[PDB]
Amino acid sequence: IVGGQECKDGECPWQALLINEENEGFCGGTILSEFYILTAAHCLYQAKRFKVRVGDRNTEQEEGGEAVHEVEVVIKHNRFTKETYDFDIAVLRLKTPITFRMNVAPACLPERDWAESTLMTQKTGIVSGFGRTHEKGRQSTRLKMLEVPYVDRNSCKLSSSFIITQNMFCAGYDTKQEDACQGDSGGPHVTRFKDTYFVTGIVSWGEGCARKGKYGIYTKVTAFLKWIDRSMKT
Amino acid sequence: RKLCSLDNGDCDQFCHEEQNSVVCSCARGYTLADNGKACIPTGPYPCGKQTL
Ligand SMILES: O=C1[C@@H](NS(=O)(=O)c2ccc3cc(Cl)ccc3c2)CCN1c1ccc([C@@H]2CCCN2)cc1F
Ligand SMILES: [Ca+2]
Ligand SMILES: [Mg+2]
Repeated sequence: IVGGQECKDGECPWQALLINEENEGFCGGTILSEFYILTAAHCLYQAKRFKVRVGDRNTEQEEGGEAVHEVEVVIKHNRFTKETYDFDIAVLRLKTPITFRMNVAPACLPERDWAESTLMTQKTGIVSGFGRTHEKGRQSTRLKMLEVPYVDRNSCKLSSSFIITQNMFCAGYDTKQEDACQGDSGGPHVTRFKDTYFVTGIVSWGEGCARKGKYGIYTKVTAFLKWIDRSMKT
Repeated sequence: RKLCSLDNGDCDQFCHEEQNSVVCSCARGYTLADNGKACIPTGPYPCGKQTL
């Protein structure tokens, strides 16, 4: 996350971090329930084997709330392709259930119609992660969050050098220097409604980070709600 | 603006228009309150709530 603020105690409890063989975070994820994590399909090519860490806000210390979970089943969307990043979505079933506590809680899955008319018409959403704080830099050791405006669909197509499919949406800023960045992929895009946070996107891609005339591109979660449901039932 | 377009139909969460009438519902882990509008957490750590 470039710009934004530190996630303070209990503020981003749905954050998951995919960690590789060397306990390094490489992607984000969203806690959907005690057994399931939502992430980006393209994150599944970035590590041979990985585990999922929850309850972590600072990778340098032991805050006492952290918990590592091994993956039992990786459910990648079959239609995902590296060419366009269309269908950039995957669900992970964990071996053992997550124990919810301070800093560890699931984000809500909304219903499609209501989410599209009421959540995605809100002014902003919130993106979070342990990704880079500048386009060139190292991964952040602190969990960060950023309020990102929903971007008019037409404006987003115009700004993009690549095709914005119907399974994608755009959020962030034209020139203001705030955006998701490397390592944030797979992470939560949530939208607040009356103090309840609903999952609305997955950090997917961007032409660099926080560039002028460019926006953050996110998987449109509302387009995959039935798929997520099927994926969780088995 | 009417029904669900009018302040989310006064619902806490999901708003549907069944017939010419507002019908509210809630995400998993919440039960719809007696007033048929508010969403009540069924147990600890309901989805979408920041902790403490
Ligand atoms: O994602 C990135 C950048 N990587 S990044 O790590 O800096 C990054 C990753 C995810 C982001 C997600 C958001 Cl929401 C915003 C910035 C991001 C930056 C470099 C180019 N790039 C990138 C640019 C274009 C595409 C399209 C879609 C498929 C093939 N053409 C895909 C890409 F991965
Ligand atoms: Ca820690
Ligand atoms: Mg920009």
